[PDB]
Amino acid sequence: TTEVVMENVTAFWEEGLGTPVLKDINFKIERGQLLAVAGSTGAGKTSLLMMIMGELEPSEGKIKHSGRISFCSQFSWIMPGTIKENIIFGVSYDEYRYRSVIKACQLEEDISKFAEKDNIVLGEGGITLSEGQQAKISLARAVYKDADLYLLDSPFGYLDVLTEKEIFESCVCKLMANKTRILVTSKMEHLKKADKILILHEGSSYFYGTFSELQNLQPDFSSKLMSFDQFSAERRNSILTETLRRFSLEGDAP
Ligand SMILES: Nc1ncnc2c1ncn2[C@@H]1O[C@H](COP(=O)(O)OP(=O)(O)OP(=O)(O)O)[C@@H](O)[C@H]1O
Ligand SMILES: [Mg+2]
Repeated sequence: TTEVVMENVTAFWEEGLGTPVLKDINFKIERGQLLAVAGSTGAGKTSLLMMIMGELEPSEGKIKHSGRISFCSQFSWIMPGTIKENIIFGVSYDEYRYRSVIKACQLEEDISKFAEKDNIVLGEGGITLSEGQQAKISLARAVYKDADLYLLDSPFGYLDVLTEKEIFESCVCKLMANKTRILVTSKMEHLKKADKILILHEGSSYFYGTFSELQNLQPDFSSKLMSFDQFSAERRNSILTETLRRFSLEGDAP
C-alpha cells in the first residue's frame, strides 16, 4: 500500500473571473488510512482525485504516492456480459477475493434474486439492474482490482440506496481496513469514522483534519450538519452547499 502527500497544490482545467479548479491543497495520508472528502457541488472533489491519477496537471506543488491506483467513478457503468465478468473485468480470478468483495458490497441478496446467479448476462438483450445495483457492481469492480491506493468517487452520495450504510461499514471500513483509500462522501457518519476529513468549497480546503477537530474548531458549522444522514443525497448536498456558501463576506437570507 501507499502514502499520499499533497503540498501547496494548485491546478487549472486545460480542456473544456474564476481560474483554478483546486487551490493550495495540503494533506498527508498515512498507509492504510481513510480520507473522507466532503464538499459543495462543483467544489472540485472529482478533480482532486483526477489530479492524484495524473489526469490533471498541477501548476504548483508536489503530489507523491506509489502510483498504483484503483479509481471508482461517481457514475455507475456496466459492460455487456455477466455480473461476474463486470466485477472481475480483465483481472485474475480469485474465488475468496471475489466472494468477500461481493459480500461487502451487499450484492449477495441481489445476485441470489437470479436463477443464473452472477452468471446472468447484463446488457442490450439481457437484463437491466437498478442504478443502485449498478453502483454496487461499479464499486465492487474498483475494489476487486488490486491497488496501493483506492480513489472512491462513490456513486452513493448522489444515490439513495437502502443498504449503503452496510456497504460503508463492511467494505470501506473493514474489508479495506489495510488499504489507503479516499472516499468522496455526503454522509456525516463517514466523516466521523474517517481517519482524516477534507471539506472542499470553490477549489479551496475549508477544513482538513479529524471530526473531533471539526466539531471543536467550527461548532456553528458542526451543529448545522451534525439525523442529517437520513436526508436524501440530493438534500444533504444542498444543505452542505447552502452551509458552505456562508463562508463569504455576505451569505444570503434563506
Ligand atoms: N475534465 C474536465 N475538464 C474541464 N473542466 C472540468 C473537468 N472536470 C471538472 N471540471 C470543472 O471543474 C469544476 C469542479 O468539478 P468537480 O467535478 O471536481 O466538482 P465536484 O466537487 O466533483 O462536484 P459534484 O459534487 O457535483 O460531483 C466544475 O465546475 C467543472 O465544470
Ligand atoms: Mg464529483
